[PDB]
Order: sequence, then structure tokens, then C-alpha cells
Amino acid sequence: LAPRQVLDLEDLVFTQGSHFMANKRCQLPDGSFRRQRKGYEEVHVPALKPKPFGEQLLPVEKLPKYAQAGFEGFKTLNRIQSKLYRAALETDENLLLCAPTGAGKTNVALMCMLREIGKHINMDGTINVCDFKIIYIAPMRSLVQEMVGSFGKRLATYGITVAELTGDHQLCKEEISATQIIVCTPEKWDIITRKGGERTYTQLVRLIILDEIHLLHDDRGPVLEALVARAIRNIEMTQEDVRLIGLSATLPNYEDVATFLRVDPAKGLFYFDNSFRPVPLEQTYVGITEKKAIKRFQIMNEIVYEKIMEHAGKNQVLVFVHSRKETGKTARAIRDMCLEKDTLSTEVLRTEAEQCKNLELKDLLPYGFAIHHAGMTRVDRTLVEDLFADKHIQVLVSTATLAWGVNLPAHTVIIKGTQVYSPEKGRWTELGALDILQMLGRAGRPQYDTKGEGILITSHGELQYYLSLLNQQLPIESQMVSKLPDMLNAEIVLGNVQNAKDAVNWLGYAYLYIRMLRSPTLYGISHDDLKGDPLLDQRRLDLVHTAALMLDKNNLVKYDKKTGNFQVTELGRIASHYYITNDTVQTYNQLLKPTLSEIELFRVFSLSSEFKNITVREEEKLELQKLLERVPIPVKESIEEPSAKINVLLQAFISQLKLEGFALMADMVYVTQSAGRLMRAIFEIVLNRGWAQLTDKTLNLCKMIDKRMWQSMCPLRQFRKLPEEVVKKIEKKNFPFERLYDLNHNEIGELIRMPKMGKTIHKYVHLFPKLELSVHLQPITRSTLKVELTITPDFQWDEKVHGSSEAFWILVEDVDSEVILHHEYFLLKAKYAQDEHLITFFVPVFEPLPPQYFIRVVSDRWLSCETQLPVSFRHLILPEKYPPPTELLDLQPLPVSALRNSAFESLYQDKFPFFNPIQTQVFNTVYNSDDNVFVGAPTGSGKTICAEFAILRMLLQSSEGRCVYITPMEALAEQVYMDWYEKFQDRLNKKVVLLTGETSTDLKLLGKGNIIISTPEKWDILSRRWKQRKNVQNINLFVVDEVHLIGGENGPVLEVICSRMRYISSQIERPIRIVALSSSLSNAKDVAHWLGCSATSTFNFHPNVRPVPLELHIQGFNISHTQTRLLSMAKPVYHAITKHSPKKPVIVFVPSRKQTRLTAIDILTTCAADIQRQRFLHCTEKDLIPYLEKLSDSTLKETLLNGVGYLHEGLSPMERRLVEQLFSSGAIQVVVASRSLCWGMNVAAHLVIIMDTQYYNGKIHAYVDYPIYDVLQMVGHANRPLQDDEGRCVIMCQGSKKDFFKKFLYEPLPVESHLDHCMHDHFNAEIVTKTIENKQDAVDYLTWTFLYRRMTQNPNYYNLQGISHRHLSDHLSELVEQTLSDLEQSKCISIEDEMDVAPLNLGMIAAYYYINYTTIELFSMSLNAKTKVRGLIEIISNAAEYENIPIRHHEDCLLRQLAQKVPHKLNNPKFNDPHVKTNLLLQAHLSRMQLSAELQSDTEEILSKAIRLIQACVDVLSSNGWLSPALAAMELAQMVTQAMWSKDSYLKQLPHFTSEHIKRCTDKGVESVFDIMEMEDEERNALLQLTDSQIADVARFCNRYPNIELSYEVVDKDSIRSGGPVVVLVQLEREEEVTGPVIAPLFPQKREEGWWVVIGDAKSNSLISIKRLTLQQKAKVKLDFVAPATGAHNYTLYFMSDAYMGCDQEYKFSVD
Amino acid sequence: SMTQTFSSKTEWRVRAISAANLHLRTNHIYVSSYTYILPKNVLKKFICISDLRAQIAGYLYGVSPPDNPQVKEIRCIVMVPQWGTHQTVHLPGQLPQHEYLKEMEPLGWIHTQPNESPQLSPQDVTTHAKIMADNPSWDGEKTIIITCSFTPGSCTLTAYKLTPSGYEWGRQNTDKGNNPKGYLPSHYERVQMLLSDRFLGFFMVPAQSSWNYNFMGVRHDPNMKYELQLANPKEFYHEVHRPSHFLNFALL
Repeated sequence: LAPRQVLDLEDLVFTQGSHFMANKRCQLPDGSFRRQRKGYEEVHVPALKPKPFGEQLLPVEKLPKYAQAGFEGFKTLNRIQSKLYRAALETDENLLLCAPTGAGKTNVALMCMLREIGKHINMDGTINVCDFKIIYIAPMRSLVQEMVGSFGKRLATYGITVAELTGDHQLCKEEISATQIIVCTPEKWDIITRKGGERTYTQLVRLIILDEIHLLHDDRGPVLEALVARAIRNIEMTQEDVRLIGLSATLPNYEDVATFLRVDPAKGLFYFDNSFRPVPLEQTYVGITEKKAIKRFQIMNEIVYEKIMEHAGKNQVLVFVHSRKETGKTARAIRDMCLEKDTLSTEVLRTEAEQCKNLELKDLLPYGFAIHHAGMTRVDRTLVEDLFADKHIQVLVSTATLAWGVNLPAHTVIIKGTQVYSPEKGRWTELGALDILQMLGRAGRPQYDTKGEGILITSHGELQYYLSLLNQQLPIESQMVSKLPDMLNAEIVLGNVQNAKDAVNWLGYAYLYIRMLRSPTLYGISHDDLKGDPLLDQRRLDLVHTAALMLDKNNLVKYDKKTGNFQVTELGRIASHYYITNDTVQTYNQLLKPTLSEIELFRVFSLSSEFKNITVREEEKLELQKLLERVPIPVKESIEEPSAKINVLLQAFISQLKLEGFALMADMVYVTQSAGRLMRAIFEIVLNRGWAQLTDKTLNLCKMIDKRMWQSMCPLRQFRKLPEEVVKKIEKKNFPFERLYDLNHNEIGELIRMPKMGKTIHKYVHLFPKLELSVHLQPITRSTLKVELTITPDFQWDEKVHGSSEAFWILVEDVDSEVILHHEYFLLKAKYAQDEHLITFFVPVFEPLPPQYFIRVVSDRWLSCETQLPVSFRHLILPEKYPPPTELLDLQPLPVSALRNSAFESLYQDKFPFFNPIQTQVFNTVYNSDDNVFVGAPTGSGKTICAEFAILRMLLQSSEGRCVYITPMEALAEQVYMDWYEKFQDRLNKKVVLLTGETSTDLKLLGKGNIIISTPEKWDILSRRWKQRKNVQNINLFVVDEVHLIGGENGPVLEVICSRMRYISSQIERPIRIVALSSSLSNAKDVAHWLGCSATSTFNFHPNVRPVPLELHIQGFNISHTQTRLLSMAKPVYHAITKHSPKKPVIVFVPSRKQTRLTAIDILTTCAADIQRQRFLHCTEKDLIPYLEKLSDSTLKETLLNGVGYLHEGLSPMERRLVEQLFSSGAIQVVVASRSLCWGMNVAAHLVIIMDTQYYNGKIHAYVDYPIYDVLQMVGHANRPLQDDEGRCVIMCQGSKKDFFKKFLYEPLPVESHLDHCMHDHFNAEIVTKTIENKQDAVDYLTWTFLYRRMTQNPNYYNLQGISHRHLSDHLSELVEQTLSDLEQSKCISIEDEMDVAPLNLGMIAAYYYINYTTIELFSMSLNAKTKVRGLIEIISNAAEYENIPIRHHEDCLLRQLAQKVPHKLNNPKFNDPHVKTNLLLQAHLSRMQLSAELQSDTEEILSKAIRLIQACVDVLSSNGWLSPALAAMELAQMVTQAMWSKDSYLKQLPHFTSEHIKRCTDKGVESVFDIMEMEDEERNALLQLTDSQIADVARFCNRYPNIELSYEVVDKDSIRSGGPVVVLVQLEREEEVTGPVIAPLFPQKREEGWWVVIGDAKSNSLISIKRLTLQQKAKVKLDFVAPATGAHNYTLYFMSDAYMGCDQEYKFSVD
Repeated sequence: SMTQTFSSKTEWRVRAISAANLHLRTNHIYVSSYTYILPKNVLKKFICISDLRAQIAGYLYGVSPPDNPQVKEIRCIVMVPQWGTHQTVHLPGQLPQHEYLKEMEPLGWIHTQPNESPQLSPQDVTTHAKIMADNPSWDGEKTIIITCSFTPGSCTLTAYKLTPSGYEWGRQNTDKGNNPKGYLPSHYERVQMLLSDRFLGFFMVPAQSSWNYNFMGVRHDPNMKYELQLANPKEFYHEVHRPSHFLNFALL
């Protein structure tokens, strides 16, 4: 520990970058010799010779054959590829290959690529696109594009895609889902992996090729070190390997490079000296000694001419100049003095010499000259590349782009200068090492040259350098000490480095570290303290310390030198993510303020440290003052300030001025390449700070920089596909652009007065992005306003202008348009480019009430593309302030003896002696009265005991009364059922039952059950049938728990059933008692009034009265990138534990399954850093090993051994039990639970920490806020009435959510109804059941609801403007009218005389099976007389009930090859629709395929609805008379039950009966359950090699297997009555007493056999009679139909189960 | 031996650099010791959107508190197409018209001026009286003239009423100079004015363009018609107010 020294990093820096020369002498090959001339010296180095070939070349025929396509059309690996193929293709070992340029490294890289491509070959289709990604890192952008097409062409036979990475943000993530090999530059890959929080696609990286890895020696080198250290260290902390491949030049320290790549030097290091160059190179270096300005200049042209003369006619000469300006000039200067005499064929040149024209070019061709630079047209130097390739061009003067981006070789290469102007340095400097090697690397064409000739002309002072570079002697050093602060911040922002210990470990992976060990003298270190610090531990700590301090001073990081801990900041994250050096971010931090002019914004940009080397040269103040004099944004600073120069160049670039100074245009390019991401940094800073005015200015400046125009230019200029010139037409007609939308086509042609293009302007006027906004104000309270914003697009999409999406910013600004009260990012996709979009958010409001807010939606990319909606509150009806709570009276706590029933007292007195104050206040009313009671109290108030009181009262009155207990969540229900099973069943001999899906089952549970526990949907399905069912109306007590959830997403079902129980009690006139429990409600009186609770019997307690006092703390967190925000919460979680509960149990809720594991480990690492390791384990490592013998999660046991547990949906059921056990016992002090488990946790804690309050939604690809109900429920876990004097809770949220949480946690909760959005399926049910028979019945029905009450108390919320009595019958009528017409249009009801409604057949099926009315509608269209078992699944998958099956891009792939294995290949697959995932999951289920555990839990919910949908279909096919498809769906019910296809064998239903068993029985003559049920008894145990316990399982199935012999008879068969009744009697008698339900181990819920009896004409495909039938013992069923005319027809009977396969009976009978 | 060269120093560049510091005067606003209550939020915005040499003006609209009809709460400022000098501000003859202002009564106008003065300007009386003579909605006993003068590092506000005799003089006055004939200090009284934080005011701005025409005075004439919209005004030197400065690089 302990940094002991603060370094000066700048002193340690190698100033010359890649021009640094570590070697002080350079030895040359033997033939080298030096000359001397007038003004220049010449060094000649002779061409090497290959060395005596000491193994043989490899025929491609011997490569592994999965790999032979990459080498299609190839003979034989060359020398290098042949030495590398075994290391490349037969092993996974990391490689470092040093070879001369073009020796064949690229094919060696394909070989590694091909090995990884192999890792995902089955014989399947062939390659699995999904399992991997390959990253090719190339230095130059020109290199990337060549490699993309070159690799793509060679691998397209493998069906893989290679793509460059465009500089974009969110459109370039789309292309990563599609490509397998990504080719990018080091800095591009650095930017992407600096964010990583996307739920990355970079976890698929299996292979990283680092081409030209000697870039380490460049100023860009540290990017390479940042990449490798991040990858190798990520290998440590995930244990999945990534292969690394380095390709470098042959230079010193390559072995240190190999150490840095973790290359085994005895396995993966390959060094091929320059004698392996493809064509031998004769080198010539020319060192000019003349230091005179431009006599050196013409000495250069003198040397160029003499050298070019040596090659006239004999060889083409590629002359390299270092500016797109110098290509033409030098090329013509050569041709100029070659007019003295020339030396040549010519009219194949002259033909194309002005077929193609282009200024200069056979002014620059006569004697086959040419230029090549990035400014020329694509084809205007496409086969100008290839006039050279045909040996037709004699001289080509080019830049370095041709060397990097085009495979164009030449016998002679002349590098004219070695000096280039560098704006980043603001100075002329030498070329980079890569450029020199790349250019000279192009000397000597592949076949035709026996030697290339490279001529380098430079200043004589640089000879040793270029001599060293080209002869294996320029060492590769590390340049990273400069960039260490920036790089280290990136690792902190990622959470990879959380303290200086981490950073020192991280630093040890740098190339810098290797070099510091091998060569400490070079790196400022030191032989005699190295040996006193042999790992350089102190040194690294000191460097990291210096960097940390710098980052702390600039406010990127919070670093305290004691702990050595790092703390991420938002500024810190912005610096890393926008690739901005940290000095710049501090300047922004101090200068950026909300009061900022555009004058001062332009000044702030110009002060960015990226420009720290720019100066105002004297030969620059020409234009710089001419432009500054009248430039549109004034510049306060003088001309002598370089800040003013950068300012002028930015504005000149936007106005598209073109300047005359050579350096100034070069400086302008550097300034504005940087501006894009620099200005976006400022945008993100000010937007996230809320500064409305500055945000608008900066986002404008982004778009101006991007589109090179000011706002005051007509926005039609942005239509890239625009060669018109006819907006300067429009711009001189100064008139509002928004006015052209109004008008047609011809009047535009008249305003701008060009008639011929009135229509085209009109076309582009409406291609311009334009949105319309409407708003629905929804008051929540008098201080919080909910807003529903509807965005309606008002333009035409066109992928030629818009692509696949258009991004917008939604901005809610206050009265003065200076504070952004809320903002969010809105993305309009082309698939929904014609739909309305709904957005909801919360904003604060105060009660003097501001005049208005404003809603802006502006284009993220388009200039002048914004819509602002004033949101005025002059007519906003606020709800009334909530009434005071019910006063908690200081009654002495009521003892359990006041029950006056020793049996009843046996349920409590063991645990506690007195009920709490809340229970004591309500007791009398609940116990000694039958009044309807409302109890509203904070969760954890013992509200459920109060309902137990009412049940106890019922049991005394009735002795056999029914009580229905409703709770909103299935996890709460199952917990209530156990506690209440012990009490009322075990200790009171009543019946406690918990309903399931099956109505057949639940119906009997309602008869026998003394108390029935139920979720809402399960009671809705049954209470709908209340007029048919006495059990439903004969309910003494109806308890609805957690009733405040009527305002949540699933509220309406709960609201419908309660109102139904209120309505039923009116009809039956023998009242049902209703008790409602609730979290503290602000509008408690409305709930009580709706449920008939007298005000004296409504207990409205507010948060302050919770029996165990609650200490709630809400910590705000500023970071808006949720991944970084979570990181900044990691340590504060641990600190909260020590502050608020260092000894008592802690529950930490985290947003996702993955996060439980991470935070548990995080808490432990911080615990061990406290060196309080295992402070959370209160039992010895001994008591835990009886518990720790279930490691199905390998990591939970390391966690438990250190005192921490975690809980998520992925752990086994009893895994969750043991963590809960060890937790509630006290042995484990901390448990980290996922947010989804917050409703079914059987443990409680002293302290609850809520780590963030958002979760990612896989479907909608967006972060969702925790519902307020879930937060209340999480907080209620900080309550231990037996052990704690207090409960504590810390909520860590994004700061923008803080005020909301204080409002709705401290104060009681306001709840509204959302039944007005859920009307159809319930109206359908009440029209079926005849409760609603006309449009007036529908109105009366609405007034029983909770929705009604709230309409008068908060009209605006439900879209009312007055609570007048006619206002809301008008409103109620409209709701009735639109719900009935939808139901009528979808053919579930009929409407007579604009008034009378009645149920249709579909409506009956929908209400009966609890099926959404639109699901049954698509059923009615798709179902048809012919579709069979295949198309049935196809139409059931499309049900609305399966619309919300989750979709993750993870299994966007397992299903891609699951459709490969399903029997029924599917119509037109799209693969991210839930309806096709459900299709494949259903097929995967009948084939007994085992999937993920995630796809397993997905399927268990799919199957939970299937039987209802299958049965809805059978009910539809039959009433239409279709015999074949009906029976087909009837066997689908048994199919989905036992998981089978009908082609499968009936014996696949028996336990332990596997693959080979059926072949053993088809071989003998048994193929039925009955064929087994008796072959001679032990003649079967010798036929099934099975355990005696396994045999016992096969017997139980056979005894539950249906054994009914059916009797059919027909009444009075002597009567052909030509069209009358034909009763037919069927009797069913089984031999057994079916003790138990259906035995189907692969179906999630317990079923009971359901039977159909069908009458049909086999030949006719004609069902005649149909009736369902539940059967055991007795069963007689009657079927009837109408006779035909003729006396000769036979029908066939059908006995059909919905559970078992192979029991289907079939008799034939002609009844005349 | 001379050879010196003039390089233009356009003065709107210097004044535009000053306008960016206007926000600092909004921390040092002083009021001079019927009744009119100006809300601070629109006043501060009105200061920032202004200029140190060119006057700008805004119409005042409000309503008396429920039971207190002797005080006028200023609830809205309307910016209309205008240009100004250091002595007046040229408004269009047409007074604002909008549904939102119909529930309110007009209370006069507020304008800025360079230097403080113990007296309401003569061309200010002429302006106010000439408006009253064309619009009987301006009571005279209820419409005021709030001056906002740029004292050093500060902003001092004074609210004046017109007298009956000041009205009859201002209508007939044609001398636009700063000492016309028949001008007398008995043409105006001071009225009680208070700056408050209790309620917020709001702005209305032109619908088809902005309010600032000082860089394009030719396309502005007294007969110009304009609609309004609920929105806040843009600063004086904002881009949209001087598009020539931007578009005139298509020549450079």
C-alpha cells in the first residue's frame, strides 16, 4: 500500500512519439555503403537474399477441410503461412507474428479467423452466427474498408458477414447483431468497450486480431495497451478465454510485445527477418544537409529528377508526397522539366485521357503520369489505380492513402519528403513509422520484379532513424505514460478499477509495465531501486497515485489517498464515453453555466485541450482578421489568441467558407473533426444538468457542425439528395418555412417563382420530419401532475432520407423555459412511422399554479425540426387535498384473551401476547360487528390479522360458512395459504383451499372450502357464473387484501370482482360481508364508500402509525447512465450496512438476476477490504457444510461462506429455501434479492436497501421505473416486530426520482381506476350472464365500480371537464357506446334497435374460457373447415394471451435453430415476434426437448393458458359443424398435456419409459397402455430393465389411466320423422374410483380428465352433436339433433379425453 | 511610409457581447419608493432579452386580485414586432389580440431605456397618449408606463401614470425631439409598483415570426398585423433576429 511520491508524468514522456529512437547506433547489412554529394548524403543498402530454406510448403489440400473454402482458388501456403498454420489452425494459443510488410500475415489472420469460425460448425445448417464475434483491429480507416471486402469475399462461402463500424452511436449497434467479423480502428473499438453497459454484444468476442501492432510505438499506441489490458483482465474476471493475435513489423522488443499479449514465446512467437520480404528490396536513403529554406527545396526536386531519370522507360515510379495538394504539383513539376527530353503504348492512355477529364490529368499524363488522392472521384481513380496495374502509367505521384487502402505495387517507390504538417501538434513533424513502412512496403511488384527499389529522401539528421526503421532496429517502446490519466479514468468509469490496488494490477497488464521491467533506465526508473522493488509495485502505485490526483483535481474522480478508493462521477463518465481528454472536461466543468451566450459557448469549445498546440502564425492573420471582422458569432478575444483562431475556423467551417492559408484549412479540419463529439459532450453535460437554454444552443451547434449550415438557412438544404440551388431561391424570399405545409404544389412554384418544381419542393416539404403533439393532463395530487403525451407523425418516411429510425428529444420545460423539468429520448422506427406513440411521465406542480409548461420535441439530427406544445393550466381541475387520517387512539393493547375462545387463542398466544394499536382499534368492529370494514395502514401493520378476526367471527355464526380471500399476487396467495392452513384447518378443523387455473377443480374447492384463497383472475372466471352457482352467492365473508393495487397495472380485474360481490349482495339480499385491507390511501374514503363501509368502520391510517417505526432515507444519485450509476451505488450500499445495521439482518434489493450475484460479491470484496472479512457470517464454517451440499449455483456457496446470500428466479426452489433458512436463522447477515422476488419473500430484515429503482425491459428495449406498489412492498420488509425497536430503509435512486419518492412514501397513496381502458372482456361477460341487457344496463353497471366514484373526485384524470350530472352520463354513455360497438363489430354481441344487446356464440366462448375478445376474433377468422394439428398451433400462438411473452436478444438464436428441429416448419418466420417464439416453444414441448431454464420458465407460462385456447377452438369448430378439425384439437389437448405428437407411441406416457424401451415393446406385440397393463406380471419386469421403485411408478399411471367401457343407445329408433328430434343416450362407467387427478408430469398445473362425446358423419366432415363431460363413476349424457329426410344414414360416436392419449373410443351406428 | 489600413469595427458586435452579461443585472433590480405588482420572473426575462442601447417594449396585461380591485397584478407581457432607438420604441398600431388576454385587462406597457431620468420622457407621453387615443381600452387612470433604465451594474424601475392634461398634449404632439413644445412635468404622476415572488407571469410572442425587427426595420411598418402565441421570447441577438449576418457568408 501507500503511494510515496507524486510524479511529473510530462517529464517521463517520449516527446517524439513514434519518431523516438531508443537505439543509439544502427548497424547496416554487409553491402551497405555511403556516398557524398553537393548538399545531400546517400546511404545505399543492398537487397537481402532468402535464407537456405531449411521445411516445405503446405498444399491447401492438407489444411483441415472445414477451412479449405477460405483458401478457395489458392494453391499452397507461402513460406510464412506454412510455418504458422499449425499454431494458427490446430491450436488456440495466442500468437505474435513479426514479418516484413506483405510477407503474408493477413492470410495467417484468416487461419485464426477460420479456427474460430470452426468452433460453431455442426452439420446442422452449418455455422452458428450467434455464438461469437471476431474483432479485427486495423490502424488506418483505409485499411479497414479494404479488409472488410477482402475478408468478406473469402468468407462469404461460410455465410458470415464482415462489416466496418460507422462512427454512429445507436445505428451502429444494429449492424453488430448482424456481423461476425467486425473490422475497426483501435480508437473505435476503445470507444465502444468504454460503455459496455448495453448488456453487451462484446461478451461474444472470442478472437481479437491486432494488426500492425507495432503501432504501440506511436502516439496512438496507448489505445492498443488500453484494449489488451481490458481484454486480458476481463478474461480473469469471467474465466472465458479470448484469443489474441498480434501482427507486427520486425522490430526490437518484439519479445516484450509477446509478453504483453500473453503469448507463450515457445508456442506462439514467430519472428521472420526481412530476408522473408516477398520481393527483395534495394534501399536508398538520401539525407539532404542543406538547412537553407528553398535551396533544400530545389535540391529535393533535383534529387527527384535524377532518380526518376534512372528509371525512365525501365520501371514505373510511385512518388510519395504528403498532402493532397502536392500530388498534382510535384507530378507536374517532374513532367515540366522532362520537356527537355522525354522517354516513353500511348493512345490507350490518350483514349482514356479525356474520355475521362479531370483538371491536370493529361496535363499530368504526357509520359504516363498520374495522381491519386482522396479528393478525386471514386472511378476517376478507380482504374486510374489500374491504368497503373496494366503497366500503362510510368509515374504516379500519390499520398499515403494509396499505400494503406489499395493493393497497388510498383517497382520503384520514391518517398519525396518525410515531413508532414500535424495540426494536433500545430507543427511540421516527421511521418509516422507505419506510413514509412507502408509506403516503402509497396516497392517491388509481386511477380514481375526480382527486386523493388525504395528511395527515401529526408533531412540528413533523420537518416539513422529511417535506417533503423527499415532494418529491424527501431525499438517498440510504450507511449502510454502521457495518456495514463485518461486511460485510468476509463477503467474507473467501467468499474474495472475501483481503487489504486485494482489500478496497479491493471497497470501490470500494460505494455508500459513490460518495458519498465526490461529497460528501467529508459522509463525514468532505475536499476538500483528496481532491485529494491523488483515488481515495480511502488512505482506503479506512485504512477496511479499521480494519475488519480490529476483526475481528482479535474473533478472526474473522487479519490482519497487514505483508502485509495476511487469514486466515479458523471463528468468522469462523460469524459470516457465521449473520448475527451480530462483537462478538457474540467474546463467545461468550470466555464459551462446556464446563463451562457452562443458567444461564450463558441469560446468554451475553442478552449478544449485537444487544441492546446494550435497557434496564430503571422502568415495567418491575413484571413483570420478578415473573417473575424464580420463573422456571425462575435469573438471577444484578440486575434493574437489561438482561442480566437479556433473560433473563426469553426464558424468558417459551418458557413462553408474555403480559406487560402495551407495550414489554416488543415487546422480547420482537425478542429471540426473533434467538434462533433466535443460538442456532444457539452450537450450531455448541460442537458443532464437541466439547463433548458444552453441545452437548446448546444444541440443546435451539434447539428450545425454536422450539416454545415446555420439555422437561418432554409432547412430544405438538409436533403442530401438535393441538386437544386433553388433554396437560395427561397431564402431570398424571407418567409416562414412552416407556411409551406399549408399549401399545395403550384403555389410554391409561384412564391419562389419557379413553376417547374413546385411539385418537387412540395414533395420534400413533406419528407421533412414533422410531429404533432396532443396532451392529456392527469392530476395525481395537488403537487404531482401526470402527463400523457401522444406523438403523431405528420410526414412521409423514405429510407433514402430517413433510414430505419429518426431520433427525437422530448423536453418538458418550465414557465421561463430555463429548467428542464423532465426529458427523455424518443426513437421513431420506420415500422411504426405511421402510428401514434404514447408517452407518460410525471412533473411537479405547485398550487399558486404556473401559467403553463412547455413540451418540446426536437430532432436529434435534423436542423430546424422541432414542435413545441404549450401546456397551459388555466383549466386544470386539481383534486381536493386529502382528508386527515383516522386518529390512532391510545388504547391499551388488546390481549389475545379478548378472543374469548380458547381454540381461537391457540393460534396466537404462542407468538405474541398483545395485538398492536392498529389491530386494537379495529378489533371490536371486525369481531363484534358485521359492518363492511376498510383498514388502510402501512404494509407491515399486521393488517392480515384483522381479516383473521372477521373469519373467526364467521366461524362462530355459521360453523360452515364460506369466506373468499382475494390477494393481488400469486406469491402472496401461496404464503397466506400455508399460514392459514395451519390455523383454520390444522388447529381448527375447517377447510382451507387455494384455487388454481382449473375451474373444474376450483368449483369443488369452493364447495368444501371453509376459506378460499384466490388471486383476481381465478375468482373472476368463477364469479362471472354466479347466477348459475349457489356456492358463489352463498359467501358470508369476502376479504380483499392489498386493495390499493386497483390503481396498478392489474387493478381492473380486482376492481370488477369487488363490485360484482357488491352487486351480488344486492341481488341476493342476504348481505355478503366485505373487508378490505390496504396500504395507507390518501383517498381512502372513496374506496370505503365504493365497498359500502360506514365512516366509523373505515380505518384510514397513514404512514406515521406503523407499529414498528420506519426510518426511511432516500439517497439521490446524479449519474444518468444506469450502469455507471449502479457502480456509484456499490460502496454506499456497504456503508449503509455499517451505518444503519452493522449487526442485524439486511436485505438488498437489486434490479436484475445478474445483479444479485454481482452485488453479493461486491459487498464481500468491500468487506474484505475493510479487513472485516466474514463480518456477516454468524455461524462457523462448520454449521454451513450440511447446508452447502447443493452447489447447483457454484458461486452462492463462496458467498454464503462469507456471510452473504442472494436470491433470484434462477436458483432451485429449495436453494431459495436454504438461503432464506440461513437468513431467518441469523447465520447469514445479508441477502441480495432480485426485484421480481419482492412479492414472495419469506424473510424480513432490520434494514432494507433499494439499489436503484429502474429495471431494463427486454421487450421495449428501455428502462422502466419500479411501480410504486413494488417499492412500498420492498420497504415493508424492514419490519421485525419481535426483534427491533425500529425498521430502517435506504432508497438509492436517480436524483430525478427523489422528490417523487418523498412525496409518495411519506404521504398516503392516491389510487385511481383504469377500468375505462379494460371494458370489453367484462362487458362481454355481463352481456353473456344477462346482467347487462341494454345500453342502460351498461350505464347502471358502471356505477357500481370504483371508476365511477373517482370520476367526480378527479375529473381531468379520466378525461372529464365537469362533474355536472349530465357531463358524466354523457361520458358514461360514450364509454358504453364505443365498448358495445367494438364488441358488436367483433361478433361477440348483437345490438338491436340502437339499444338492445345480447350475447353471440363467440362472446359465450370468450367469457366462458376467460379469453380476450380479440383473441377469439382472430380465432373466428383463421379457423376453418380444413386446418389440422399444425395450423392450430399456428393460430393459438397468435393469441393475445401470449402477446407479452418476453423476448431477449439472447435466445434470438436458440430458436433460430429450434425451428430447424420442430416437426412443423413455420410460415414466414420473423423470429422476434412473441407469437413465433410461442409457436416454437409449443413444438419444442411436444417433442420432449429440454431447453434453457429460462426458455423452460417461459414455456411453463405458455402451457398455463394453452388448454383454454385449445378448448376455445374446439368450441368454435363444433358450432360450425366441422368434424375433423374439432377432434384434431381435442387430441391437441391431450397432446399438450402429456407432451407428445399423435405419431408418437401411446407408451411414451409411462414413467421412465425412454427411447429404446418402445423399440423393445414394438418388437414383441405391445403398443398400448392396456397391452402393458397385463402382460404376465413378471414377464414385464424382465421386459423393462427398471428399478423396483421405477416399476411402482409405472403401475400408478396404469391405475389412473381411464378404464371406461362406453354404452351407446338411441331412443325410439323405430321413428324416421323426416326432421324431428333424435335423442341418443350414452352411458359412461369406469371400473375404478379415480382417487387423484390426471397424471401428466410434464404439464405445470394439475388437471382432471375432461371428456367430449361427439356425433358426426365421418364421410361428410360434419359434427352433429357435442357435449363436454367430467366423469367419474356415474355418467349418463344425452345428445340430440334433427333428422334428415332419407332413411339411410350412419353416424359415428366419439369418446374423447382432453388429457390422456389412446383412450378415445369410437362406435358406428345407422339409426335408420 | 504610411500604408495603414482600415478594418471595420461593427458596433453591433460590441453591443452583442454586452447583452450576454445582462443576466447579472437581474440580481440587482431596484424599484423607486392604483397599485401595480410586477412578477419577477417575466421582468428578469424581459431584461435579458433586451439591449443596452436599443429600447424594447412590452404590453402589460393583468387582473385585480379577487376582492382587492385597487391593486393590479401584472400577469402577462406581450412582445410584438418592434424596433427601437435610444429614445423610443416603434410599435405597430395594432394592439395585441388573443383569447388568453380577453379575460385580462390591459395595464399599459413596459420599456427599457439607456439612462435613468427623474422625468417620464416626452416622446413617452406622446407614445402613451397616442395609443390611448386610438384604443379606448386604455383607461388612462389604469394604464401605466414602467421604465427599466440601465443604471450602472443594475436595473431601476419606475412606474408612471398619465394625467388628463398629459393625454391631451401627447396626442397633438408632432415634434419627436427630446424638448418639444408644450411639454410639462405635470403630464404624469408616479404610481405604486411592487416586485413579487408569489405568482408567475407568462409571455406571449408573435406567431409567424419573432418580435425583434431592429436588424430588418424595412420589413416593419406601423400598419403591420400580427397574431400571438403562448411562448417565451428569444434574446435580442438570437440568430433568428439577424439572419443576414449568417446568410451573408454565401457571398464571402
